[PDB]
Amino acid sequence: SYIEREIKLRVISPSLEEIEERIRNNYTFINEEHQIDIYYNNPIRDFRKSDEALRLRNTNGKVILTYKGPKQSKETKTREEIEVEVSDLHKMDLILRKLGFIRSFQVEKIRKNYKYADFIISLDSIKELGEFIEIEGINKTEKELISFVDEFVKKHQIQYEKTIKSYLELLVEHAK
Amino acid sequence: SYIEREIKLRVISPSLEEIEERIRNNYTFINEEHQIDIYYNNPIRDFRKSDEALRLRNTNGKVILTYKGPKQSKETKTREEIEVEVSDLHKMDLILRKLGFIRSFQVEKIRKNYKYADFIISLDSIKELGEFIEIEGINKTEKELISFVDEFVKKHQIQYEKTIKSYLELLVEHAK
Ligand SMILES: Nc1ncnc2c1ncn2[C@@H]1O[C@H](COP(=O)(O)OP(=O)(O)OP(=O)(O)O)[C@@H](O)[C@H]1O
Ligand SMILES: Nc1ncnc2c1ncn2[C@@H]1O[C@H](COP(=O)(O)OP(=O)(O)OP(=O)(O)O)[C@@H](O)[C@H]1O
Ligand SMILES: [Ca+2]
Ligand SMILES: [Ca+2]
Ligand SMILES: [Ca+2]
Ligand SMILES: [Ca+2]
Repeated sequence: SYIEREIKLRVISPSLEEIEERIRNNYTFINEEHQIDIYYNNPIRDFRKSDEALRLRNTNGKVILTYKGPKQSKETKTREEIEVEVSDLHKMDLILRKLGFIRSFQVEKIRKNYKYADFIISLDSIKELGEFIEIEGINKTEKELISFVDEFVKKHQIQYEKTIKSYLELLVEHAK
Repeated sequence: SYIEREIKLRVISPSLEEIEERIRNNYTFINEEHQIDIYYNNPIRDFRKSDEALRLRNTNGKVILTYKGPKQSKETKTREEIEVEVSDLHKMDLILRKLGFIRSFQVEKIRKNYKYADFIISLDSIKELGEFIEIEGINKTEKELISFVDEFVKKHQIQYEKTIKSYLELLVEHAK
């Protein structure tokens, strides 16, 4: 069991490309991920009602199966997270479909990951949604994370809007 | 999707060690596997009633998740089989437990695998059950497999008893 604690910002201004130039100076680039996500649902235990999730992710060809627990926070996306890498995405999907899970929706993004003193800054560009930033802390308190995010946006003059809604949620509303 | 077609024999005589000496001459040894299996059940879809199975296997440290479909044969264990390798057994078990599956029973064995012209001969020693042999064919018909098994037992003077019951079943009955 690992506890995911992150803050998600919708970027109002400037673009991620401009933000990338402002942080390039003192933020060490890690890698870029092309992530295709398939979310599943248990027909008897709707994860939207229990606030859970089961996700099969393809990130640069690496296949990862992820369960996420209920949100334990209102100011950050605090959740239980358990992940394993699997050998074959198709056969993992088949097993899940054979076990009775149904594919709910798909999410796709390009994520650029930067690091800074136990903080993981992710520049997210979502297909048909827009540009977001996620900051995740390694063994950091909710106050430490909230405080750093405030410093990050001020230092780089970012106009933003916080949200604990997930990309999958944002994608649903945007459809209507 | 792959179709597992195998025949399972309970060895009456001689011991596997003696059989190993008789087949050593013209059967090429592959490897020896120490397999620890955890079987799961869906509380709403008892696999014993649907004739399915979900199994998390540790074979020489390699972790494999396996779904098996219903038996499509009465003279051989003909079943649908879908497998994927996962990175961590504990976390795969946790994910399954978090998704609602319950650990049904555990099975442990030492399996010696031999090969002979598209046939996989497995010498099985089961904890608290006994000695068995399984013969599995790669793209072989039910008649081809049945016929080869008859030749195998005759050539090596094996006293046996065929069965399509699974090790997990045999283990349950043996308890009473
Ligand atoms: N129908 C649904 N089934 C399951 N989970 C859902 C569903 N709708 C929304 N969710 C939510 O999807 C969320 C995805 O979280 P998030 O938006 O952070 O994804 P992500 O940023 O791509 O993930 P990560 O940050 O781990 O890379 C979960 O946090 C979960 O509640
Ligand atoms: N409670 C149960 N839940 C799920 N499956 C069960 C259960 N009881 C019995 N089974 C059966 O367990 C069987 C195991 O098959 P088998 O005995 O060939 O195992 P194995 O020889 O160890 O497997 P493999 O041959 O793939 O290595 C399945 O074939 C399945 O029906
Ligand atoms: Ca995250
Ligand atoms: Ca996230
Ligand atoms: Ca087999
Ligand atoms: Ca078998």
